[PDB]
Amino acid sequence: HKIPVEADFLYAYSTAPGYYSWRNSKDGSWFIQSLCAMLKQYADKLEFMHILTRVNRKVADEFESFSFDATFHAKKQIPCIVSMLTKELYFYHH
Amino acid sequence: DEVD
Amino acid sequence: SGISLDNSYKMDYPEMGLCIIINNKNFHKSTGMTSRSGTDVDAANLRETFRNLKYEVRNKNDLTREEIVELMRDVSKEDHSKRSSFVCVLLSHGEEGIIFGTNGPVDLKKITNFFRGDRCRSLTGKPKLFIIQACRGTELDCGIE
Ligand code: NA
Ligand code: NA
Ligand code: NA
Ligand code: NA
Ligand code: NA
Ligand code: NA
Ligand code: NA
Ligand code: NA
Ligand code: NA
Ligand code: NA
Ligand code: NA
Repeated sequence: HKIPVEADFLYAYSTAPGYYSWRNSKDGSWFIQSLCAMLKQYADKLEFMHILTRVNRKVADEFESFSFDATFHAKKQIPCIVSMLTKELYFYHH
Repeated sequence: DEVD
Repeated sequence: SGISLDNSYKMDYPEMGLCIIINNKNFHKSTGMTSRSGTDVDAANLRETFRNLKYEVRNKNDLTREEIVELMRDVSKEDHSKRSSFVCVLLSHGEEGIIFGTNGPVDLKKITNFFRGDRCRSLTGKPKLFIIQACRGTELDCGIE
């Protein structure tokens, strides 16, 4: 049997197709902040797609842009999990 | 908040 | 032995694998791209987080498009036989399908193609994770209460 050359990739994008992605100059980016927090809390507990779903929720719920420019103010973000994986991924074993 |  | 299931990736190789972090903060003036204030906080957070997951983290700062491509090529030509997985984190400006080197853009497909199942045989069948903090265009999500 062969496997597809594109199989077993996972693309954890910070934002949906076509959209800006937000970075705070003091705190870091919304997505990376949230990704690291969820990996620290759940990497010994949850499968990777479920960790990334918690990241989606955290970015969606806990962040909103603040800008003096009305065009860029009060904006929201959703990340975008793109999986060509063929198995569940746990960072722990045994 | 800045954009990338 | 008893009944066996094959639903999860083998993650008990001797090494978890590499975590390559490309942290592009300062861009060549002629590109017109702004400095990505705050990205060092991200790069430090990622280094610590993947360290505690037992990845071999390599942090790279302010790489040109040529340096990004050569780094990816070289990493894809290492022997990953003893590694469970591969992780690459890209922190930069971007557009849909594109990440910026400090002097201009790189197609994301060019980067990930090095790790195709037919081009990196010691990662065939192993998870290859690309974590991308970059814009994918210029739309803004207005949200809804
Ligand atoms: Na994601
Ligand atoms: Na992104
Ligand atoms: Na973000
Ligand atoms: Na996510
Ligand atoms: Na949001
Ligand atoms: Na998956
Ligand atoms: Na960043
Ligand atoms: Na493949
Ligand atoms: Na491969
Ligand atoms: Na593969
Ligand atoms: Na937005």
